[PDB]
Amino acid sequence: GFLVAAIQFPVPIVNSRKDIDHNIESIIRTLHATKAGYPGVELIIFPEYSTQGLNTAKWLSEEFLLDVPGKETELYAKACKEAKVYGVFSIMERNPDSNKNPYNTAIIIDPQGEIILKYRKLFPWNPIEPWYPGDLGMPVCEGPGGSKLAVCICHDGMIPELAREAAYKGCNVYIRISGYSTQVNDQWILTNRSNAWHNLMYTVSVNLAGYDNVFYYFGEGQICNFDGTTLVQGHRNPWEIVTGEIYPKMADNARLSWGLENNIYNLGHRGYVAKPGGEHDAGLTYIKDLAAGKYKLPWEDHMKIKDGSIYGYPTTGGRFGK
Amino acid sequence: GFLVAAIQFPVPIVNSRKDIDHNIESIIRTLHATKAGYPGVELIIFPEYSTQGLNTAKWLSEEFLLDVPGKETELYAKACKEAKVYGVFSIMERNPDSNKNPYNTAIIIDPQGEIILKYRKLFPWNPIEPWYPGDLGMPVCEGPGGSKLAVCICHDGMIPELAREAAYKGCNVYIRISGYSTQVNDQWILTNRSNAWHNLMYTVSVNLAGYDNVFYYFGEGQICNFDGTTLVQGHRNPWEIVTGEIYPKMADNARLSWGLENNIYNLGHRGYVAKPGGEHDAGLTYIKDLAAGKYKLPWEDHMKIKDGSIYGYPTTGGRFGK
Amino acid sequence: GFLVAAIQFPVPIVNSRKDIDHNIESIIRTLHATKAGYPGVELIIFPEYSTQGLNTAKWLSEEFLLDVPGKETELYAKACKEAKVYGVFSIMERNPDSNKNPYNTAIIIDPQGEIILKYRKLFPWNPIEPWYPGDLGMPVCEGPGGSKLAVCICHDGMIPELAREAAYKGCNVYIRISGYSTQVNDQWILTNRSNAWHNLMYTVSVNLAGYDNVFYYFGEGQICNFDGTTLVQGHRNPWEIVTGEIYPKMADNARLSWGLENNIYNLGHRGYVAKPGGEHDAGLTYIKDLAAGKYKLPWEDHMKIKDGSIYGYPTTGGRFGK
Amino acid sequence: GFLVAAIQFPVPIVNSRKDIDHNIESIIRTLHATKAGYPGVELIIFPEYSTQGLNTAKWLSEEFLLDVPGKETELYAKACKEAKVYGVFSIMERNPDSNKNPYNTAIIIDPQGEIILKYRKLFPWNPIEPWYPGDLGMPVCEGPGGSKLAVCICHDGMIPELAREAAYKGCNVYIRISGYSTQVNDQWILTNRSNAWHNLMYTVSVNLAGYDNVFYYFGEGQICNFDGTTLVQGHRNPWEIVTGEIYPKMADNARLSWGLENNIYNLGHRGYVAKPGGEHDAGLTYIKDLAAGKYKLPWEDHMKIKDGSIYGYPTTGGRFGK
Amino acid sequence: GFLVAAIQFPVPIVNSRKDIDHNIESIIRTLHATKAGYPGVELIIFPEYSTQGLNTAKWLSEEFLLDVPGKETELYAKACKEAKVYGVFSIMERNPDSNKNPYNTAIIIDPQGEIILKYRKLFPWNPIEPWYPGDLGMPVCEGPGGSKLAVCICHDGMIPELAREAAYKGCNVYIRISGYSTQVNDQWILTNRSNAWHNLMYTVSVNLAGYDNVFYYFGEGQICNFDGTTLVQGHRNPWEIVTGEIYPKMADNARLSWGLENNIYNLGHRGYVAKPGGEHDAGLTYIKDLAAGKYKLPWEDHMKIKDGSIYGYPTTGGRFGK
Amino acid sequence: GFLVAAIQFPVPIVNSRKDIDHNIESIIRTLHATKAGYPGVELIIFPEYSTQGLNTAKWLSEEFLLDVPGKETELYAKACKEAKVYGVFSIMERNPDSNKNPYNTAIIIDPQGEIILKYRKLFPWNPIEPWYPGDLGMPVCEGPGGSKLAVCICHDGMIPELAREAAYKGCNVYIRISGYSTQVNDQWILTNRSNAWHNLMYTVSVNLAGYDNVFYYFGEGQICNFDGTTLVQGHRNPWEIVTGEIYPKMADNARLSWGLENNIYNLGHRGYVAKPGGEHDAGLTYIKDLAAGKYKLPWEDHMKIKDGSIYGYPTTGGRFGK
Repeated sequence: GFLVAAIQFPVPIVNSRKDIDHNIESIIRTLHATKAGYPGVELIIFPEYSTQGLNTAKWLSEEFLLDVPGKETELYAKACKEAKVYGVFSIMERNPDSNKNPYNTAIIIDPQGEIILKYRKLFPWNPIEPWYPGDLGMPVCEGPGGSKLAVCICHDGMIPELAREAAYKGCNVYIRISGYSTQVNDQWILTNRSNAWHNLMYTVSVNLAGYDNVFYYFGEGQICNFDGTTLVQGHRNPWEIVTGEIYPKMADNARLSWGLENNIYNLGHRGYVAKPGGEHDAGLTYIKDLAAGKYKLPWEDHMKIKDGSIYGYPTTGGRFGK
Repeated sequence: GFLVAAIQFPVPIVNSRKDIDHNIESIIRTLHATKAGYPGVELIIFPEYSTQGLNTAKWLSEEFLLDVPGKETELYAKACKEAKVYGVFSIMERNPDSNKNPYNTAIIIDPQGEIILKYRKLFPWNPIEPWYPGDLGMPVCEGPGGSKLAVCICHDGMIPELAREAAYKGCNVYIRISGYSTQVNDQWILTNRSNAWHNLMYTVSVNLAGYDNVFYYFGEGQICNFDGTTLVQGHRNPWEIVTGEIYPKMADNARLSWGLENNIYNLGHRGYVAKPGGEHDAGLTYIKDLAAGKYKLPWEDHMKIKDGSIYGYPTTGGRFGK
Repeated sequence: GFLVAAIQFPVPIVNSRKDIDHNIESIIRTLHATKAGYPGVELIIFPEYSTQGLNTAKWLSEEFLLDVPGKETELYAKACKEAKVYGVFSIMERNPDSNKNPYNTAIIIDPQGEIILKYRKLFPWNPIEPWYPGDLGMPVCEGPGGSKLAVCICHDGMIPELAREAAYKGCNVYIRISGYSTQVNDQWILTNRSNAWHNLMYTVSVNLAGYDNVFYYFGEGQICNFDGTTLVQGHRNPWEIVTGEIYPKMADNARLSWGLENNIYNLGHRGYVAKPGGEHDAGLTYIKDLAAGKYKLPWEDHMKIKDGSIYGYPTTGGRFGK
Repeated sequence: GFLVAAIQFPVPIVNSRKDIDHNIESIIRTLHATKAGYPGVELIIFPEYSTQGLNTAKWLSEEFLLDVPGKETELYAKACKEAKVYGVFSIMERNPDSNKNPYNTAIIIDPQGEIILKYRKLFPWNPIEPWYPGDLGMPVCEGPGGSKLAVCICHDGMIPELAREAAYKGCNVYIRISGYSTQVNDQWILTNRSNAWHNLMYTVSVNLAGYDNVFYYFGEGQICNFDGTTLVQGHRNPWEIVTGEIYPKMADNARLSWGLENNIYNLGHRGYVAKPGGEHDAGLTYIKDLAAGKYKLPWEDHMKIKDGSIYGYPTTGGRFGK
Repeated sequence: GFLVAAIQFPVPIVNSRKDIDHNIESIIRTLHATKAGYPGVELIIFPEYSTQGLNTAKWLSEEFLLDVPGKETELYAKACKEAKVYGVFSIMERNPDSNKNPYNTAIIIDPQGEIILKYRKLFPWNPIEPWYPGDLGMPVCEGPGGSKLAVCICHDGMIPELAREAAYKGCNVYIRISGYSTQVNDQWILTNRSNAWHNLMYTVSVNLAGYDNVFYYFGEGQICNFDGTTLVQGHRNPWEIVTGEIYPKMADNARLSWGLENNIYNLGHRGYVAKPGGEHDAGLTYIKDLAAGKYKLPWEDHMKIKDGSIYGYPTTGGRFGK
Repeated sequence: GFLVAAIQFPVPIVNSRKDIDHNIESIIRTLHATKAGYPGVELIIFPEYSTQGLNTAKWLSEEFLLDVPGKETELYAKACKEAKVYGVFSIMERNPDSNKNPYNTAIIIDPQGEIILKYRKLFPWNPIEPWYPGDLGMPVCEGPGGSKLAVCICHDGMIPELAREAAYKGCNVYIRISGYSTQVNDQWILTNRSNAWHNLMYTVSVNLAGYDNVFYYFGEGQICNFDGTTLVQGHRNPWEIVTGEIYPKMADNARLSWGLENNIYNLGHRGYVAKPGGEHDAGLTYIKDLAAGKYKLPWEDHMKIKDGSIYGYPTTGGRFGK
């Protein structure tokens, strides 16, 4: 067993690097205050956009971008080391390739102050977000109490194949950090439950409290059990700390022991009672197409939104918003 | 739009071919009565095991197995032609390959009395079910009111990749016929919603009212909108007819028009705003593994249930239970 | 199976025998209209006080009391014969013993116009009700679709021993007719479920819509399955007809077949696995006391309400309120 | 007022006396940890099977049986004395009659380390359980804050006459300890509420978290008020401590003061407004039959499950499973 | 009593007067179909924008504006006369004053084809709506079954003073027709209840199913009783007809008879028990200010949105958008 | 941000001044215990009737009446000063005009022990309450964390114009203290939400636990956000302390920044997009009538309850109950 905390962090309007700097210190203070309030906490999770805020007019500028690792990550690392916790942070990351747009990035730091996981948003929330598609796949790392942690970012949680990928690489606690999941709220709660059940793992998810100096009741905190049951649903309050005990080994034992419920095994081993080992070929043309890089929906040639021109982005490519 | 009916059919105990012919006449009587009571109905759906019941001591015997097509499906065809409806039926199907166990099969018959869809359960419920894993993939047919119909069977609905496959082939109304989906009731309801939302399609799902001559309140009927909202949830009553109006073209239009919510498009075109067309490589190791027939969970080594031995089934392959 | 209807009947203020005859014609009109609107209905149930209302200043007067049988029940009999339904009616009944207060009585009339069940409220609602405690025990009759019907009246439904008694005599559909079961609404719903589950029988229950010429949204209609699940809960509307299909034989089969859930059997055959037949002595001092007419709670000494003095009723016995 | 705690205790697989020994120490540690966490707690309740676990292959063997009192109870007593709490424990008890099967037993120990209540399961959960029917009736004892405590075991809570018996002997806080009440879950919650309302007493109930080294989310904790309202419903978590304040004197005052709600008085005093003292004869043939030891259901001669042969028990009698 | 129907009307995209005439014929077809399907219906209610849709680029153009009365309302009148129902329709109305923007208007037509009520939206939804604030106050008319009907439009229903005004003029059934009341869904449901309870009247309210050729599940239909209880809440389906029986005289009787609950009376007769007649001066500075045309919030000075500039509208007055 | 606490205070039967004295000390002890338990609490709220109880036979007597300020208020002031909190208290206040009935009064004391707000119930709960209508309007004061506080008493919360008045004078946290709001329970919860939403302010409300030495589960505690969402709903328990963090400046910023949601501004500025400044005349005859002191409902001449004669009060006027 271990105690997790998801922070419904309220981010003020961010207009400069100095605002970002104060925000980092706010996150750090919140981290220590949480560990003081909950002395047994081992994993503390901050929402998407909680470092740099949501200034859609400035968020592509060099002033608003960070390196991972960088001086800001080292401050987060120091705080994790002092508090002796795992921490999850959201950073809009300057692309090491200056000819590409920045990434939407998540890091897990351990109680030693080492970054043990770095994840780039694989499915940017299009057509609104300008972030370059992640190139680091879906990584998994060792966490507290026998957990194998993985993080996705917000809209990523809408993709069941991504939750499957985390599980397939060993994840038993799947973290989702979100920036604004309100107005897609039912579906966020829905997929947090389905991501858990489909894969026999816990899910721990958080949404940012707010970003606009006015309304800070958009926050969410949800912990789902490996059967898909919501164990904890937070109230929406600014600064709300949503907590619960997680037993990663119980998820592992379900995966080891269960028959009827073992859907993650059944996927690659269809009908193993009648056919020893199961049928290893799933069915399933989309799987073969996507592996080959030729996923194509039958209605693609009549679709309306296929680039960011509806929000004022170039449809050409390359770097922009400097 | 078209009106759909899902029948919470109660099957008695089945001890003979006499009892199976009785079920067939009962289903046909129910079909006509539903059309009489709901003149606008275009699609009538019967649950898994509604033809042959759930006699686990007899269900692999020749007496308990039918051909698809055969004289029995011809009777169902006659009824659909007479009622001028589409009908969905469950048949445990004799495998033409005598070295292999029977299939668990679903058919859709059109208002002309033609079988327009034949599907063999891809994911038998293991370790309890002895059905051979299906070999007809996930087919889609033309249905009423602009629908593209596909059917899965019970446990199939737990596999999110299979709902994706149906969608990828055009499905906008995904039918799940179920036989004993109680005791996993919460997870059944959950995935009926997630299957809909993930893929921007309707789901229409039904469970058998009962099978044991005693308890007939296991029935379910659930219709979900393409946003994942449950539109209709039936009461649990034997013989309950759960109906609802479906608008397949509205699902089509969502798929054509939506940007932020268009997860099915995003899967194969990740981050198309900064990279034109998006990245066609999703991630994503399990997809590539499964496509190649080499999906392997890291913990398969220590798993307890990988054959039907717990239920007394032989573990070496071939035809059994005759 | 048979279809049942419970009528959320609204009674006006009753100030005369003229008003009572008006209620009688209104109930009869409602009975015919229900049969017209629901051609399959076999059992129609009216609430407590639906014949004579709730005029606490007149309800013990000769003008406000009827004989059972009498010309009024003969009119109800005529209606049931004409409609070919079973009907349940409430009558405040003149006590043939002139030294005793009237009874609060319910009858069931069959489709032949015969009174096949007569029940006098065993547990008048005290201290407010002046009705003489019933002396006809808890009778059971033959009803439609294989049912064994029994009726209790309102406050009667709070006594779990009485639901047991009905069951012990064969009842598989237990009817509760109620007159002002608001303000105890939660406990009414609760016991309708527990009465069903405890005894493996259906419960069908109705409350009067209102009685005071102003507020007619006190009505309830609730049908519970033999497992205690509420199958139907009506909206609160005056004149609302709450209907549902009942399957009395399914309750019979549960009682015949069930082991773990068969609490009604267990009561008189405790632990039959280690002791054949079980122990026939349940425990159990109150049972023996009550059987002997000597049930006495340890705190009776200090109880505040043991007569009708709070309501102005005489405390010495005999006929009053004439 | 006093604070109660119900422990959703997780029991590991038990294969030997040494496993039982470690389990006892686990319970003891949990007891002290609870009192440390909740300094005001006065009553701490452990679930059914929490001492010896659930090893249905070994639970009738001498190695798996204890005496009450015995060295194991004295360890529980010592812990209660040190912590200064009342504690409730579950013990499968070797029958002092070697020709009879063991009992399913519950004890209450006071803050002095004295066993002040010993209860043997009156209604073993047949046909699965081998325990001999209890012979100690339904005892009641003095507890904290003016409570009169009684305990039933699991399936016992399904019998309303047993809750009535506790109340009749003075109980105002009725404790139910359960081993696996999941899958009869709705009905457990239902009867915890009805047992309370019927008798104007609090109910405090707990279910074992799990028993199989895999799944530990079967736990329940429920506190009902004397009006039947659920005051506290725990989340299901291993090790969850469900707490609430109980005011036993408030239950007593309701019993002393109430009229309309006083169903427990009405049972033995039907219609006391019309008939001074009420009618002392309830109605009620089953009551007379059960007092005489001749409770007989009309359908008994056609029942299917009347001995433990469906699970592999002798139908002869005597001691077995050594 | 009378039966009411609220239509969850789906409007396509409207790009022309051709499309508006199409909506008109669609509404008329719907009106007849509703009467055919619900023979007892006396009042049929269509949502805001159901005639002309929600084309914010064209909605102020002459092509998109109608006269009230005009040839279009005459067609609606013909339909109501033919169907013998009362109908409620939404019309964006050309302002006869050419220096002023059009009104957002609702009419009620009686079964004789007469316009018996004309209302211009008093509270346009600002800053998004350009409609001139209504100048016909809050009128009330005679409706079916003893009703006094009044209609407000969408955002109007957020103003509790306006529901009071309708009531003060006699209204006992308050109709709210709405066009895009999603995203404020919780507050819409809430105020429909509070408008009813505050004033002891029924509320009947409807929202448009959709307007954008894609999503038509925004529809709502809600009927609240005069105590504030929701009697009927429709499912969200395009074309859904939400019906319910209304009893206007029961609301009248509450207003006549009730004491404690009679808040509408209390407002103008505060504390009439110690001061005969009550105090006629309510308090109460805003009432006096608003009456005098000088309502001013203390923070108006620092408010951000006090004109339509955020939406591109001119801020200086006069007719625009032609 | 600041933490509020509402106390579900249980008041015993009060028969003398000495009982009142002990009750005051009980309130004081509760105040200190709350601040000790919740060290960050800044505002502590006691329910209506919590000082003098509810003795309807004695509550108009001089012995049962207090002065405000007086020696009893000074004891409350001392406690607030020592604990360094704002406190809200209920006092039945002797009228300084001996020819008038006493007031139902509420006070707010600050952490300096100064009474900073005094409010007399404007709308006594007629026809039951004898209190003289309040003459101090609806005052507002400065509270903790940038709040502007106002209090209403119980039935006052049923009047939306009163909540509007508080807001209009700057209130951003509207407190409602209630004596017995049960049986008007739904409507209390309803209006706590609507009072919040209508005015974009928080509401914090509490009901007295009980008053009769028997039942103390009538308590309520509810905190609503400025969007009308219930943030905290207490369980009903005697002595329950319902707490939550309030961010008064967030309410202020919503009022400053919002457009579509800004109903409080729209009331006095109807249609400001089309007409610069909005239309300042609301509509609205009742407003003009009430400002002029001639509020008159159309049905007033046929109303039944217009004085306290139904409960035994003089209909003449003046002082009574001495």
